[PDB]
Amino acid sequence: VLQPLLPRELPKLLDALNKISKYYPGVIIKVEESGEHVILGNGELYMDCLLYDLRASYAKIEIKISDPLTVFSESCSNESFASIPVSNPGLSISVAAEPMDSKMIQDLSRNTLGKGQNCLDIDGIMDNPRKLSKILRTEYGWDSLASRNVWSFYNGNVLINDTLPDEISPELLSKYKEQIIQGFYWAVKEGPLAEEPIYGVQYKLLSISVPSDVNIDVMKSQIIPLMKKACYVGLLTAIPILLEPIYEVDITVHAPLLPIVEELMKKRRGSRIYKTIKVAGTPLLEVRGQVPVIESAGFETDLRLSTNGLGMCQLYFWHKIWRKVPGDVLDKDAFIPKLKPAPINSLSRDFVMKTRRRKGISTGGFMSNDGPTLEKYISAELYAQLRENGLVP
Amino acid sequence: LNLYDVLELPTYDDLPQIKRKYRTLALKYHPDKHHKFHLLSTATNILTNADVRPHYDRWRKTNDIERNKLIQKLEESESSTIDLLQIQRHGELLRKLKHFNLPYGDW
Amino acid sequence: LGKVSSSFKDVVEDYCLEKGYLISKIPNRYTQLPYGRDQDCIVPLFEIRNGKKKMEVALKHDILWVEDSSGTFKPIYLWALDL
Amino acid sequence: KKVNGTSYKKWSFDLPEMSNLYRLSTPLRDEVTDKNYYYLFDKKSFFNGKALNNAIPGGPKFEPLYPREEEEDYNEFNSIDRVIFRVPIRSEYKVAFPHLYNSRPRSVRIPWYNNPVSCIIQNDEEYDTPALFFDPSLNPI
Amino acid sequence: PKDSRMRLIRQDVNLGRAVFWEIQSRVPTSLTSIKWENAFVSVYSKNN
RNA sequence: GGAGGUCAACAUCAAGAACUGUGGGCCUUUGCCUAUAGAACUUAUAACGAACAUGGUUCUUGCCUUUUACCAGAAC
Ligand SMILES: [Mg+2]
Repeated sequence: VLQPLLPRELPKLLDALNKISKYYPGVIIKVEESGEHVILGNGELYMDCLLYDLRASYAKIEIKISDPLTVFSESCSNESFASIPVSNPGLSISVAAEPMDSKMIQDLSRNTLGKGQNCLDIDGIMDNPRKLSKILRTEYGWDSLASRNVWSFYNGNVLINDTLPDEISPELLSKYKEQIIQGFYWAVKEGPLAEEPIYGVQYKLLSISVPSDVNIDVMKSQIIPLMKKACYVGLLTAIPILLEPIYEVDITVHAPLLPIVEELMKKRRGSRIYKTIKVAGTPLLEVRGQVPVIESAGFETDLRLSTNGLGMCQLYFWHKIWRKVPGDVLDKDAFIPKLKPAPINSLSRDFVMKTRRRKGISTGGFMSNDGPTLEKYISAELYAQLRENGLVP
Repeated sequence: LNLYDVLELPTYDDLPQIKRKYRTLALKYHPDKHHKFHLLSTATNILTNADVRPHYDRWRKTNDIERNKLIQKLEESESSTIDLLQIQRHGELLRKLKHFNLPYGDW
Repeated sequence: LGKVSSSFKDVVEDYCLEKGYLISKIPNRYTQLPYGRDQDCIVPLFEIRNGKKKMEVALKHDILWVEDSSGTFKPIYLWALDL
Repeated sequence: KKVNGTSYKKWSFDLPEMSNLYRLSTPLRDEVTDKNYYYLFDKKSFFNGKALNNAIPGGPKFEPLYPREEEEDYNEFNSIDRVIFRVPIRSEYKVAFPHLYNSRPRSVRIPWYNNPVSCIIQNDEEYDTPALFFDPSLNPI
Repeated sequence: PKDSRMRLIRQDVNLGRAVFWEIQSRVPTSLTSIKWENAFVSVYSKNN
């Protein structure tokens, strides 16, 4: 997070960030409501290369810089007891959502052409739904009916239709399908909790209600936002959760120093090591492991020192793994340590209650405490019924 | 190089004065005693006729032009040196209704 | 006012729904903002279309800002928007 | 052959001599065979130590070079409510990646980063071990 | 230190200067002189 | 004529990553463009020295009666 030190010099800093975005392609620069500028880069050394370029060559001003932080994502664990319908009441929608099978996602993150027996990446939508359905039913033990039912997908997730009026009126919906996918992309690009991307969440469309007389341009606009709220509402009852990136760490050490390495891992809290590979011919070991993105702030130098210069590390994302943060995303009673690292029992309530404060979605005098609440969309009256049965925590 | 510069002399001289100038220079830089004189002869040719001398001198001035530029720069420099509340408030009211849920008026 | 749960943007969205105009985030582009202070805020902006017309709005505090023709944003009344 | 002349500049030697001199001088020889051993001990890490007023646990202590820290600016930017306290951001990090972890560096230099992890292997034990031999340290291939 | 210092939040600050404003007013400037400079206001808040 | 010298004098050694000469074209010698020949020594984790001292002025400190003598940082 950047801020220019002397505020009157902001118009210079902007003009440098337009350069950097060009020169370093991988960088992604965002500007927020707070006006906080978010730099997004591959890792430690890369941020260093920027910030040196940004202080030295391009914008000669000096700038204040935050602690290294990470990017989260938002997902659903569980199902949607509720299957509620939300209408912006000529249109009443009910959208279920469930987790995706780990294998499926694992084959999405890697775009794949389905060569031989490999599971095809869903990107072939233009292909025969019979071929694609053959792929799904073949590989996954995937549903037979749903295989045909599928409409469309996006990077993190897929959309599916299960409902009677599809059997009653497939055409009238086929009109507005292209409308629903817009609501879908809109839905995924943001999120219910942190307004951060939804990932690994399978959306099954349970119902849609359409008004009498239909409409011309009312059906055009009115569908998108209502569909969006249908996707948020679909998620929040599924057991939602806050995703944190995990770096695949690759380490190279002399043999006898292996124990030291292990210690560091046990300290980080994110991470553990999958493999220890003898390197033929040399006195080396490749230790492959994993660590969360948010936990990796200082890792490399910790290692490189601790072994007295023997050894090495690299942190990288390819797999774009993610993992649940051990807390429960919506809870009022989480312990906020206030200047200490929070106890693992609740880290998710922390991360979300922070990102929310950063992204100005939630307003408090100082520490706002507004949860992402299902209640706001349903209307109380449904909400009151829901709370009675313990559906809402 | 100016005709005055060529002769190494200082800058409304009369036809008589023009003759006298040449005479003075001739005594000083007499070619038979000591290329430059080519300039002297030409300028004298027009200077010896008061009309040509006057017209030629008619056409430091440029440098005056420099003064004009300086003046223009000075003029530019010195002279140059020498609802919102209502809107946000209305928006605040509008949100309050949405919160209270009271139906919006047709704004 | 801090007490009030609802957030503006919501209001804007609601207004847009009646109009039938659609508001989209637009990720990269941003506009420098002039607010009372002798300083300019920077805010992301979104574009709303009635059919195939795109105009861009940035909201800071509790206001909607729409750019003047030559350039630079001007605050406007919410009722005052017709595209 | 062995030297220029009586003027005595520009020496030139042979291998075996340099082997003997190299042998004799062991108590005063540098002994450290890789760059990577000095990680935060090179010069540039010490300069960066001074300018930023930090210390490497074995390094020297200097004066501030920028005596005034006292000025503090208050804005929502770094506010606690918006920060996640994970990992301490302890001092050694500041010298390694000086532009990142250290807000507002000045007179800072670029530290050199990494070297290729010397696997160098030698035997000073037996003189009759061959020159090329597969050392028990290595993995079995 | 910063953490355990008084935090700066609108409710807080505005209460402080409000109180100081009224008491500032009560005493006439002729008898004594009460300046905001010399004064210290500490606010105990749900936030503080 | 070859090897040298704890011999000397005179050149040159911190810069558009950088030298010099020459051929041709334009402006009017400079300068720009084009063609060609030769570039010792010193430089990239930057420099003649794989080493390492002192002084002056100006600020900031530190000892603290005052001056020399000083404390430890910076710029020139
Ligand atoms: Mg005296």
